Amino acid sequence: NAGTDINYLSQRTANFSDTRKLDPKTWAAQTRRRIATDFPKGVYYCDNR
Amino acid sequence: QQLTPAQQAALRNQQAMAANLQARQIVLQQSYPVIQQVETQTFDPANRSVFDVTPANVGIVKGFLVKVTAAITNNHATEAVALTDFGPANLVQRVIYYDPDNQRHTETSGWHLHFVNTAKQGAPFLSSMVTDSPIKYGDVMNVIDAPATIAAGATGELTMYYWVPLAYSETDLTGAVLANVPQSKQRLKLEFANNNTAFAAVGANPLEAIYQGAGAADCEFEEISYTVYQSYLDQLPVGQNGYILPLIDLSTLYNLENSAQAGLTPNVDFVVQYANLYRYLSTIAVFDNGGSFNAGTDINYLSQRTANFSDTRKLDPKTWAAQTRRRIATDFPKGVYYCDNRDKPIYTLQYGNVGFVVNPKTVNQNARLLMGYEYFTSRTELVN
Amino acid sequence: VQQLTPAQQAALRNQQAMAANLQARQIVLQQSYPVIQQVETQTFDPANRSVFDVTPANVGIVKGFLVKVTAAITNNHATEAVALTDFGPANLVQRVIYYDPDNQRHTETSGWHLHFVNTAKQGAPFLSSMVTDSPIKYGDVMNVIDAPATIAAGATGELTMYYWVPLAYSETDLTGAVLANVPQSKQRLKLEFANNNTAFAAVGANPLEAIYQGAGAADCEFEEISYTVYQSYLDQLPVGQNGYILPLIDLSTLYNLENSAQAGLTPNVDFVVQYANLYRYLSTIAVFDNGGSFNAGTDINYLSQRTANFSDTRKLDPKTWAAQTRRRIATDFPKGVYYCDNRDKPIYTLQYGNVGFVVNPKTVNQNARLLMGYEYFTSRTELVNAGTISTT
Amino acid sequence: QQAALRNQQAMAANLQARQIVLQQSYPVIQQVETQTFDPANRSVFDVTPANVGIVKGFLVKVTAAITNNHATEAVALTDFGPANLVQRVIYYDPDNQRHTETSGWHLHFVNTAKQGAPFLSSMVTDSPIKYGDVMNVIDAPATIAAGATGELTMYYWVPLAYSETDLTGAVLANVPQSKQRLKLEFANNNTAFAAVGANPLEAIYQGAGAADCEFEEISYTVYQSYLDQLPVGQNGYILPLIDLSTLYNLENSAQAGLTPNVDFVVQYANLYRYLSTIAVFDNGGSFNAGTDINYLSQRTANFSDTRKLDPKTWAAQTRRRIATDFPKGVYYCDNRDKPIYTLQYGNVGFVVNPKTVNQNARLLMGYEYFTSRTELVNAG
Amino acid sequence: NRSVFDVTPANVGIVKGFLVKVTAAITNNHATEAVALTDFGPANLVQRVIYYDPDNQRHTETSGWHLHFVNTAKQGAPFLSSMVTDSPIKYGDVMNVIDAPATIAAGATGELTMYYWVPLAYSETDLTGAVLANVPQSKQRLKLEFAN
Amino acid sequence: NAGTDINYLSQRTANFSDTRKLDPKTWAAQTRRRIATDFPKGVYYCDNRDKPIYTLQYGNVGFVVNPKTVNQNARLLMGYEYFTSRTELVNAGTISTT
Repeated sequence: NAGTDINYLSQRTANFSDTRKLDPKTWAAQTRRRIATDFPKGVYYCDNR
Repeated sequence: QQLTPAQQAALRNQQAMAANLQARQIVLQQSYPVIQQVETQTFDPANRSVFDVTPANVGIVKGFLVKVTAAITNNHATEAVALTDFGPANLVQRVIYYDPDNQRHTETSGWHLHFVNTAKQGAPFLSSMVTDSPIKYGDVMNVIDAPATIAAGATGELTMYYWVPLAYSETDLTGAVLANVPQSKQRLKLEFANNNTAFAAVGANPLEAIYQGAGAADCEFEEISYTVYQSYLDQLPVGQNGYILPLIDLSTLYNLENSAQAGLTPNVDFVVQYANLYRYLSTIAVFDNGGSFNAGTDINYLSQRTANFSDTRKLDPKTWAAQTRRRIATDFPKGVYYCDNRDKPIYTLQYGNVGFVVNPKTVNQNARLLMGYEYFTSRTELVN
Repeated sequence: VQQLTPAQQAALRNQQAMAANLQARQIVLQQSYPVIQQVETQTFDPANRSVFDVTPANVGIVKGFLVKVTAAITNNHATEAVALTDFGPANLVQRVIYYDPDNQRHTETSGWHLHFVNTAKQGAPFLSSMVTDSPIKYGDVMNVIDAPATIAAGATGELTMYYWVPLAYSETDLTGAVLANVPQSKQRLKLEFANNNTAFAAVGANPLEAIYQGAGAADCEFEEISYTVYQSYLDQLPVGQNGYILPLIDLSTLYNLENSAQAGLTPNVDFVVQYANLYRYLSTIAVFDNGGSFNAGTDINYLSQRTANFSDTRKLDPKTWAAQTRRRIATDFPKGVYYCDNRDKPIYTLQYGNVGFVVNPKTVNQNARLLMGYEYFTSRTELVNAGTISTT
Repeated sequence: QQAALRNQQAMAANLQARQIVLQQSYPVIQQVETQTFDPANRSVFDVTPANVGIVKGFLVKVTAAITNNHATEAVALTDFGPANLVQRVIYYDPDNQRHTETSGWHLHFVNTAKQGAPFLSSMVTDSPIKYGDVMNVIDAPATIAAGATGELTMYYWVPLAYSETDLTGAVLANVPQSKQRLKLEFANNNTAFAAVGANPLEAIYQGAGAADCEFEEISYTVYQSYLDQLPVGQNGYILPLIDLSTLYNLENSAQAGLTPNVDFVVQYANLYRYLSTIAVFDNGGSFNAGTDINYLSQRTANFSDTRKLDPKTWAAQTRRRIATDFPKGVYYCDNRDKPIYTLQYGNVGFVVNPKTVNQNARLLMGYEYFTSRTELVNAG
Repeated sequence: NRSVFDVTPANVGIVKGFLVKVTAAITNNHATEAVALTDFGPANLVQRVIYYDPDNQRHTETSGWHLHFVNTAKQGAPFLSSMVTDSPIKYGDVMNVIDAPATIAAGATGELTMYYWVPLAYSETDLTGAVLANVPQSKQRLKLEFAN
Repeated sequence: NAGTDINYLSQRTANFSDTRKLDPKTWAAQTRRRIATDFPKGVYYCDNRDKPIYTLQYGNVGFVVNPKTVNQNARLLMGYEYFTSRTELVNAGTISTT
C-alpha cells in the first residue's frame, strides 16, 4: 500500500527520542528530494549519508 | 601606523567572514539534525482561517515544513471548476515568521514561497518526474496533488507542502535562528485560503484562487488540515567561552517578501527599484495583466538595469525563459518570471541603484507587477 | 504632626548613596537610547482561554510594557441591547502580575486600577483625545482607546484598550526599573483577560468587573480578543571604570500597584482601611461598590486620611474631595471612584496602621465594600521580609 | 582629553548669559505690518521686520472671506482647512541666512506640537461660567453653502527662538542695517478650492461647488516678538553666543516610490539635530486613519528600529504629546529630548511600511531641527 | 480540533515535576447502546507525555497509563484514590479528584477528572533527576498528547 | 459544599506571592496524599509539617480563600496545630486579620 497502512515511520534513538518521526506522505516528501519521484508502493527510503 | 579606518573595518570584516565560515564548517561537522512535528490541526476555514503556531525553543532552527491537506466540494448544479495556474499553492494565502526577539523574518504569499521552494530545489518542488521506467516509481504517494477539475457534485482532495526557511540551506546557516536561550516567541502565523479566496468565477482574477470555473459560486471547503514540522540542530557543540556559534549567520535575516507595483503603459520601461541595503538573491515578477496571465506575449523584454542605464540582461521573453529553464528544468506558470542573483546578489551601494525592468507590449485595465524577493541584508557602516 | 517625619531621611543615610544614585541615573538617561519594541502578539477566543504569561526580552533596563488590547463583541440577543458599564473597555484586562528575573513580584492589580493610575500619572484620562474648538480636523481620528456606547441586538462592536504596566516610575525617574541584561532567568508578565463570564452583566447585576450591561447580556459573547505587548527599555547602557554606571537605589526599589478589598461598612460610622508600614504610598484609590450600585458621592458623608493620635489631615465632603481630584486629572473619575494623591509626601507609617484611609458612609447597601488600589515604593528587602496590607 | 571640558564650560557660559538676557531685557510684541488684498491680483508678500534687539518670532494673523458663487452646490472644509490660508513661509535673517522654509500646514502642526494641544484652540469643559469659543481666534465655517460667504481666521507663529525661555535660534537684529525678510505665500483661487475627487491636501474647502468659489479678500497682520533693553556689561552686550549662532528651522520635503508591504525609508541628513518629524501619507489624494499603513518606525537602516509601531500605537504616543490625534494621514514623532543626529548622512531613517499604495502616493515630510553656525556673531 | 499541546514551564529554581489536572466531558449519542469503562479508563485521557529540559535533553517519554501506574507504585496505593472505611464521619469521595462514571448510557454525558504527576526529581527528598535552571538558554517543553 | 463555592485556596507571603494557589480539586488531591481520602464537605486541610509557617513579623504569611459564592452569614472556621515559643505566646501573641 501507498502509506495508507502506516501511521508513521521514524529513526529512533537512544537519547532524543525520534530524530524524524513523520507521517507517510511527509516521509515520502523527503524521498522525493533524493530521487525526484516516489519508490514503488510500500517501499520506504531513508538517507543518512 | 596610520589607522585607515575604512580599510581596517574591511580588514576586520574579512576576518569576520573567515571566522563565520569556520564556525559554520565546525557546526556542520560536529550537532545532529532533527525534524519533529510541532502542531497539527483540522478545521473548516468558514470558522477560522488564521493560526498562530508556536515553534518549540530548541537549538538552532533551520526552517519549517508545512503539510496542508484539504477537501473541496463543488455543489453547483451543473458546472465544473478547474485548477488555476497556482492551484494548491494558494491553499496558504500568507505566512509570517517572528523570532524570539520578535524580529520579523519572512512575510509573503503562499504562491511566492512555493516558487522559491521550486527555485531552490532546481525543479518543481517535491514533484514526481515522469520517466520510461517499467518499475513502478511515479506519483505513488501524492505528496503535492490536486485534481485538475472538480465536477458539479464532486469532492476533490488536495495535498500541498511549503518549506518556510530561516537558514538559507542545509549547509549554509545564514538566517538560522539561535536557541541557546531566553528569548520571546516566534509567531509562525499561517493565513489559509477560505471560500472567498479559493474560488474564482469565470472572468474574475484567478491570482489568489485554487479553482476557477462556472461552478465557483457553489464551491466550498469541507475542511483543511495542517501539520507543521520544525527542522533544527540539536546537541550544539560547546567549547571554551560556551556554544561554538556562527555569529554572522545567526544575526543575519534570510527573508522572502512580496509587493505589488502598478503604472504600466505599452512600450514604456516599467522600472521597479531595488529597495537598498538588502542583498537580493532572487526576484520573481508576476505580470497580472488585469486578471490575464500570458505566456510572454504581452511583454517586449525584461531586464535588470543599474544606474547608468546599462542593462546586464535585457532579454526577449523566450530567452529570459530559457535562462529559467536552466535553473528549474521547466517554465514557471504563465506570467511568472524568475531571476537568479544568488552568486552575485543585487546590492545597491555596491553599484548604484538597480532596478528590475519590464517593457510591456500590451497593458489591460488594472495591470500590475507582483514582485517577490528573496534577500539577506544586514547592517551597514562608514566614515571619513 | 502625623508621625515619623523628615528623620526617615537621616535614617537611610547615603546622602552619598542618594547623590550617587541620582548621578548614575542621569548618566544612564543621557547615554543610553530608549527603545519600544513589540515582544508578543496573539489572537484568541475567551471561550478557550483567557490567561496568558508573556515573556519579556531580557535586555538593558526595562521601564515598562504598553499593552494593546482589541476585541470584537457580538450581541446575539434577539431583541435587547447592552450598554457600556462605567469602566467599559478598562475591564478588557481583569488582572496583571509582573515577576522580575529574581522571582520578585512588582505590580499585582486589576485592569481597572492599573488604568486609573495610568490616568492619574498622565494628568488626564489616559490616551484620550481632548475636545477643542479647533477648525483644523484634530480629534478622535485614530480611536486609540475606544468602545461603542451600546451594542444593539444582533450587532458586533469593536473595542480598543491600552494599559501601561510600569516598572520605572516615569521616563525621568528610574525608581522601580528592572535590570534585565544580567541573568538568563526569565521575566513573567501575566495577563488575565475578560471572558464571556466577566464581560457582560445582566440588568440588576453588579457591573464592577463588566464591560457591558443590559437586557441582552446573557446572549453577548466575544468573537475574539487580540493583544500586543510592547516593551520599553533603555539600551546601550553607559560603562565606566567599574563597569556599568547604574542607579543602585533606583534598581533596588520596587514601584508597584496593588489592590485589596475591605468590607464591614455601617451607616455614619468611620470605616478605616489601615496602610501597612515599610511601603511609601504615592496614591490611593478607593471604589465604593455599594452592593452593585455606584453613586456620585451621595452615599458618603466624608472621606479622609488619618493618623492615630493627630486626627485627619484631609477630612472632606465628597464634592470637595472630588475638587482636589479635578486639579490632578482635569475631570472626575467614574461614579464611586475616589482618588488621593500623596506623591510629594508619601504615606509612610514606620508602624503598621499609623496612617488609615477613611470613608464614613451615609448609606450602606447589602454586600457593600471598598475596593482599594495603591501605588507605592518599597525597599525590595522590606517587602520581602516585613510587609501586609489590610487592617481588618 | 580637554574637548569635553571646553564644551561643558562653553555651555555653562552661554547659559548664564541667556538667563541675564531673559532677566534684564523686556519682551515686546509689536505690529509691523497689515495688508488687505485680493488673491486674484497677488498672493506673495515680502514683509520687512524691524531691526531691533533680539527677535524671537512672528505671530501672523490671517483673515479671509470666501464666497461660494456656485448656483446650488456647497463646499466643506478639508482636513487642514484654514491652516492652508498660508501656503508657504520663508525667513531670511540680516546675514542672508535662511531659517524656516516650510508649508503653512507643517508650520501649524509644529505650533500645535509645541503648545501640547491644537494651537490657540478653546478646550470644551462642563463649566457653567461662559468660557468657551467666545473670540473665534482660529475659526472657519464647516461648510459654505451655495451663494454664501464665510469668514475665516487663522494664526501662525513663525519661530526664530526655540521658546520663550530657550533663545536657541533667536536673531540679533539690532546689529545691522541689513534687512530681514519674512516671505509669505498665501492661498489663492487656484489652491484654496478642491473639486470632488481632487486632492484636498493644499486646499481649504472641497466640494461640488468648488469651481465657483473665490476669495472676496484676504488680510494679514504680522506681529513681531522681540526682547528690548538688552543688558550691557564690561566688554558690552551680554549675549548667549551659542543661542545666536544656532539656527532653529522648520523645513519640508516630498518623497515618492512607495510599494505595498515594503519599507519606505526617508533618510535624515547629518549635521542637523532633528527635534521632531511629521510625515503625511498623501495616498494619491486619499488620507486614511492608519488603515493604509502596516507600521511606522525610526531606524539605523536594515537594523532596527528604536520604535517600530502599528499605526494606533504610534498615534497613542502622539496623544501624550498633543492630547488628541493629528488629522487623518498625519503622523508625528517627538525626538526633543534626544534629537536625531547621525554624523553620517542616513544612518538614521524614518520608516513607513504601507499596506495599500494608490496612484501618485507620496510622503510629505516636515522637520524641526537645530544646526549650526560656522563662526560666531558680530559683537562690539 | 486539536489534541497535541506543547506547554512551556517557567524557568525558576530547581524543578521537581508537574502535576497535570485533566477533565473531560464525553457524550454517548448512540441510539440504544451504552459504553463501559475499560480497565485503564481515565488513565487513557492522556495518550503520551514527553519532557525536554533547557538543554533539550529528553527525560520521560511514555504513555499516560504507564505514568499513572508508576504514580500509583510510588504512592503505595492507587494514585490519589479515596480509601473506603467504616467511619461514620463523612470522609470519602467528596471531591472526585480522580473519577469517571462506570458507564455512559445511550444519550448521556459523563464527566471525568484525572491527575498525572510527571516527575523530574525522584521524590520530595531525593532530588536525583531534578532540573535546574541556572542554564542560560532555552525553555523547557512539556508535550501532552491527549485522547481523541 | 464540595469545593463548588470556591475559586481557589492558597498560602501567601506578603511580597512574593502564593506558594500554593490551587483550584479546590487540586488542593484536595494534596490532602488525599496525607489522609488517603477527602475530609468532609467544606473542610480544607494544609500540611506544613516539614517547613512550619513561621513569620517573625505578624501577618507575613496568610491563608487565602477566594470564594465563588458567598451566602448570608458566611465564615471560615480556622483550626491550627503549632509549636510556639512558650515565652512568645505568653508575652506577644493574637490571632486575627479582620
